[PDB]
Amino acid sequence: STQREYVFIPITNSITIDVKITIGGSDHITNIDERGIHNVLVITGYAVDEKNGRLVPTLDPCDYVKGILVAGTPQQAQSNDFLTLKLPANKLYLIRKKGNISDDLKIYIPYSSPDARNSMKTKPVSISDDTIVNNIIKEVFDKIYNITQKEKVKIEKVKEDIKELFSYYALEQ
Amino acid sequence: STQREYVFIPITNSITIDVKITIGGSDHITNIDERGIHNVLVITGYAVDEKNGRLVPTLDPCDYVKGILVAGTPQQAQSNDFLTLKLPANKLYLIRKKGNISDDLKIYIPYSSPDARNSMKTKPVSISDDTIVNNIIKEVFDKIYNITQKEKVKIEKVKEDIKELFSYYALEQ
Amino acid sequence: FLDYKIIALLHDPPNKAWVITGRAAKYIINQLFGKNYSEKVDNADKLASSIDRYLGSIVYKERSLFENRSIFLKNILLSNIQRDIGNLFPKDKSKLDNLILEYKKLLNVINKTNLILKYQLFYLIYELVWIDSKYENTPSDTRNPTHTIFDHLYATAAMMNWILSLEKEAKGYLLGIDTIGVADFISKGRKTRDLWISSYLVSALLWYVITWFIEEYGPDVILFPSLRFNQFYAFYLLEKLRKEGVSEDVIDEIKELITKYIFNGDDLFENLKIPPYPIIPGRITLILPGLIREGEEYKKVQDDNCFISKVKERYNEGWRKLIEGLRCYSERKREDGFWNLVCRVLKLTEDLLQTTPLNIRVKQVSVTEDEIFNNNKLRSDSWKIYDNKYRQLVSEFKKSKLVKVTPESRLKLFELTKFDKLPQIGEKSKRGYEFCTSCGVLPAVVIMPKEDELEKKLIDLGIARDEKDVRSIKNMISPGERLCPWCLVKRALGAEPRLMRILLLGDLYSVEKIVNEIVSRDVKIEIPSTSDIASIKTFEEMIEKKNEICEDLKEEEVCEKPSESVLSMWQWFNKNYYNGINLTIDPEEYWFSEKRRRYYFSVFRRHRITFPSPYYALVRADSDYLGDLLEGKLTPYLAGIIDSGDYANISEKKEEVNKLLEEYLVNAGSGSIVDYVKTVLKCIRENLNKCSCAEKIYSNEVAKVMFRVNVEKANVEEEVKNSLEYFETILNEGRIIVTPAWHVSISSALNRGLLVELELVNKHKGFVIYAGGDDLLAMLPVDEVLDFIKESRRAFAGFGTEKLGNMCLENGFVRINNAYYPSLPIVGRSYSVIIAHYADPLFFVINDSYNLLEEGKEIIRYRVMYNGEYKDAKKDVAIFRYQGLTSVIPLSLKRPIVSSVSDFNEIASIIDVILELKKRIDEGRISVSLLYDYEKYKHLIVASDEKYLTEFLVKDWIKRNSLRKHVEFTIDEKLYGVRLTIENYPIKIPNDLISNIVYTLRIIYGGEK
Ligand SMILES: Nc1ncnc2c1ncn2[C@@H]1O[C@H](COP(=O)(O)OP(=O)(O)NP(=O)(O)O)[C@@H](O)[C@H]1O
Ligand SMILES: Nc1ncnc2c1ncn2[C@@H]1O[C@H](COP(=O)(O)OP(=O)(O)NP(=O)(O)O)[C@@H](O)[C@H]1O
Ligand SMILES: [Mn+2]
Ligand SMILES: [Mn+2]
Ligand SMILES: [Mn+2]
Ligand SMILES: [Zn+2]
Repeated sequence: STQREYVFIPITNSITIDVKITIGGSDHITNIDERGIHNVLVITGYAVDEKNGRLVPTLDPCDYVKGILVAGTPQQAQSNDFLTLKLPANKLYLIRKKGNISDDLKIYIPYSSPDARNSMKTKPVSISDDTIVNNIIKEVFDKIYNITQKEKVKIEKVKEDIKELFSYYALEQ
Repeated sequence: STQREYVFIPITNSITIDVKITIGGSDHITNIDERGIHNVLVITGYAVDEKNGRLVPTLDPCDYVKGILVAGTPQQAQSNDFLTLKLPANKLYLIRKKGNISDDLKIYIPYSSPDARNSMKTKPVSISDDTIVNNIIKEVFDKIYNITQKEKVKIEKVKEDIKELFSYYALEQ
Repeated sequence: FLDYKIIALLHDPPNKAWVITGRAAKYIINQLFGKNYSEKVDNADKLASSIDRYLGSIVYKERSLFENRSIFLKNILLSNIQRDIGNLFPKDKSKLDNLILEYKKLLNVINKTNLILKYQLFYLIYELVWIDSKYENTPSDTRNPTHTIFDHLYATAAMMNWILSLEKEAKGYLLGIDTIGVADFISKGRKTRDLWISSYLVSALLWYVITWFIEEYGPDVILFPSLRFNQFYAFYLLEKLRKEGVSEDVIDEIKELITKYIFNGDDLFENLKIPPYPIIPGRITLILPGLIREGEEYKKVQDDNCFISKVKERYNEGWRKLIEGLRCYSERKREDGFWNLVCRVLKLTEDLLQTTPLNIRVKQVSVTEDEIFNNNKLRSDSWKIYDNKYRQLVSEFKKSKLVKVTPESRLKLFELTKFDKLPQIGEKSKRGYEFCTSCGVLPAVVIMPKEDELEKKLIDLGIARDEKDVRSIKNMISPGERLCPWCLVKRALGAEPRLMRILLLGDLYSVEKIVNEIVSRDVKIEIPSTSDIASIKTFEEMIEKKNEICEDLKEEEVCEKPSESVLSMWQWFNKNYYNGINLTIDPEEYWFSEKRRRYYFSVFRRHRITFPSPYYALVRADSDYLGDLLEGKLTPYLAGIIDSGDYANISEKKEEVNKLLEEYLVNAGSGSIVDYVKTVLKCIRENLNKCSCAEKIYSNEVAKVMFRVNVEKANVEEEVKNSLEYFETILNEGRIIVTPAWHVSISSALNRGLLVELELVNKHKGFVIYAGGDDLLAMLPVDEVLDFIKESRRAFAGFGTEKLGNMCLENGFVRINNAYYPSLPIVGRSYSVIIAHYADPLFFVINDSYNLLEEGKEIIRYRVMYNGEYKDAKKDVAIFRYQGLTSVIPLSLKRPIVSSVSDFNEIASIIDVILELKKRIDEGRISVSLLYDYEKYKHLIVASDEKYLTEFLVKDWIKRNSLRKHVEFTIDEKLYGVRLTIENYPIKIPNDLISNIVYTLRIIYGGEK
């Protein structure tokens, strides 16, 4: 059908893996056109787990992760360790609203088991250390989006929304 | 740590035996002391699972489940699908908060899967049909909450707020 | 000095309940001077609402005399539906400056020499970025959680203007605008192009005139409609800043911040470059100080005429700007076609166009220092003027309403018509002149040849300067039509609506700047004709099966490529334009055409697909007794029991009106202050009638004084007397006291409703014509009417089976994802639905929808349930009409509408019945005869009053025409004894509900022939 997967943008290079299709059909929700990154899907109450990279259940009502969506299935080595769900593309927290969706989604999401064993007192870990972006903008914005650095010159624009808008939180252990 | 039990509160007639630590320890969070139901937890990004009731993992920010929090463990035949997360008793968005907690909580939460093989759109529903709230105040209340029915002859002050504070988001699927 | 209202606005932040008695000005400012309070913002807090005079005279100024850790949140109207603000609070104290940095994220790009921007650009985004912090919408006074915090922060800034008008020495005015004949102006049209653009004309022409106001005084001088979710103010401010000149990255702080809340669609004010929905009310009020802005300062003159004419001149100046902009455009475009005509006529007539096809009234009442003050304080009967002056305004309005000046009565035609001094294009009329087929009340200047050689016939008349322009002529103008100047203006403005920008900005650009910005950008805009919406499913049956059932139609350019750019305000045109089928066809040319018809009728049969239905559905709504609620009466609470006329000497209804406000007022409190009232209220006739009833029980106020004592005196022989006089002037006369907060809250609640029903309409294959605060207008396919109403009514009261765009429609409130905003369940709302042939003149359909619900609201009583007993209400009906088959569905069957927090399924339950019936008639469960056999059971049913006999009669009528024998669909008992008391009118309405349930389905299943 019309498959995708929410991939977040961290400041670690451990999130260059879970994209297989890279195309899906020919479309992608979170697009790049003359204005940078639009359709940023910020998750509520989830945090990231770069080391063994997933999204963790958290409960500070403000806990966000801010990433993107690309039309793909992550690695096919999942569907028990990755979240799979079908909602009619209306329950979304999709910011920088630039496109429209067909009112249905078939998503595949990284996610881990809760493990009520320790204190997961998360930390604000924002997107700094811009050095990571310059391989992020290759491994994803170039190795997935076959138009960045091939049809525009304002690559510093997309290299700026990822500095002010793109952030996240993490369990960080 | 102090193991907990998060009772999910739909209108379903299937909350019979899922809290197994009736008294057990010394303090249950959700407390009724001559002023109604206080220490009320509400966890967002979720909804009910009326078919074998649980907290369905969704992504919608307007979705939630308004359940209570006590110290318990379900039936000793689980740790397969339930949500077993520990947070340091701080991130709890609690409503009508009178006191704080032990700064660390292990909570066992009914936690299903999306089980996505059909459309899943959110449905907001309330508690109604006063026999409904009257079937649960004998199904669960007398079991966990002994301080009712003997200390409060203002039995309606605790039956009232449920019909205006105890919502839940359904599925109807 | 004015425009410093930021501290008048933010006299205390939404952190109010987070500085009041635990649960954690405490912060005054970091980017302005010090907020002064000698009596300056004192008055702004005290006179803005009743919460400072309802609960005593000092408690609200102390914010600690009846406190409580839990903070309720009540509806302003029916204080029974609760919300709790709990623990979650504005972002942490330790980071309370970060949000201020989030404050300062776009207030530092343009010069700070002027406040006419630095005060109002933040106004509209104040509420926006704050709900991004998800503040959860605290109330203003916790001892009275009836007004949310932001609402009072704006209501105080409202009358701050009058504060400053007394700060000069004295002045202050309440000005009200209202265009004269709207429902008449809208009537003129032929294809719904003219319909929607005449609506948009009313809207934009009234939007032009108050731009000047918000530029001379800044917003929050306006009361109605609230400049909160204005789809027009949004675009206006936005383009103001865009012309100020900032990178799309610099405005991107505001662009998405709007589109996610307002304009929840995709095609928006930046793809049509125009707001796709007209939302301005044809009437708007203003609280105006006596100051005058002409540069560098604000001077005053003591007169009232300084506005009565200075508003009329602006209203007509907007029309002049528009007409000259159309002159420039048609000149710049004669080389196309049909624009040669517009230029030719705007040159053949210029003086008739020198007067706008609308009119307005303007009344403007005054205020002074006398009896509002004595030296520096507020006396007895000082909180008792604002609503007084408001009533004065509305009394002037409804007095002048007795006369009607239609716009044409302004035209100077006498010479132009007595002699052949009138210019005619086409056929110089044999009979001296003709009337335009659109107005029928003006002499037309363009007279199309009806039809004999339409190609040559008008090339035979020099109107067609050559063989080419005939297409662009014959397109926008149907054969045989006749156009007056005023309606050729609208046919032109329907050729493209982008020129309405000249009206939007209140002369912010120059006119040439606008028109020459839009001669560069070149894009086609389409408007759904009745023939389109009468084919929605016909395209869906051809969208799912694109060419599967299309092979011969693959050449008729309907099953072919959408070619250039076509985009519509119609949301269902934004979500099927790229489905491969061009929604730019003219269905009156393929199958709604005559010659190409029988072919298609034998074509669609082999693909087993239906003949389309020649019927749309003109839905319009109305809020019953809205004016009384704004005035502050209880007819909205008792729609039908009491009328306006039963307010001349209200002392007879001292049973109803004296109830139903107590239970609101006496309950509007909480904690302990509630008891403060829960005793003091009835002690008038219940007690010694004077200020000694409460003095006995007053003490439970002074029973909390000494923990951090601040008060100066405890001798309250006044705050018992004053809290008695307050309720005495309002139960001796059982009205409510109106506040700026009242009005602004209601207008805001109307704007949220605007958004939500804008999402409702186009949720179905709808097409808004005018979404208003308390009204609506649309065209829907005859399949999506009931289900629409059933929610739109419910949604109006505040109830969601769904998330609409991103708004949570809870029980009683409309919560924007943390912001619980109050809806209007107590307000009634009637509906009027016309099932119209596509080949019906819109003039008549609009007239007989407006008058249908116009007199239907004022004529039809039905048996209702008040206080448990049986009464006869008069409003909240849902009228239908096919062509002579009228039907009426009530909607509440209770008074007040939803007196309990779970009464929210009493509403529109009957349409649930009709849905469960219609759903099963066609599924082959119930025969078609169910609606032909009721004419055999109707008499017994209406002659019965033993509801189980009636139940069995209905059960028998259901069972005797069942296709199976095993369907058991039963009607509720309460829908049995109600009776539709219509009286003395040549209209035909069955006098019992189930007959109307039958006739509604008669209509709807008939709207498919
Ligand atoms: N921009 C608009 N487009 C369409 N209808 C509108 C618009 N503004 C107001 N209306 C409606 O037009 C109708 C006119 O209401 P009303 O107050 O009776 O004025 P009128 O019918 O125009 N003439 P009058 O009553 O003498 O002022 C109401 O339904 C208004 O809500
Ligand atoms: N005080 C007011 N301020 C602004 N708009 C108003 C006011 N009163 C009415 N309107 C609107 O203008 C029209 C008023 O005429 P109408 O709606 O017939 O009166 P009403 O006061 O709503 N009573 P009702 O006859 O039951 O509808 C409606 O479109 C209202 O929404
Ligand atoms: Mn009018
Ligand atoms: Mn009305
Ligand atoms: Mn009217
Ligand atoms: Zn005309």
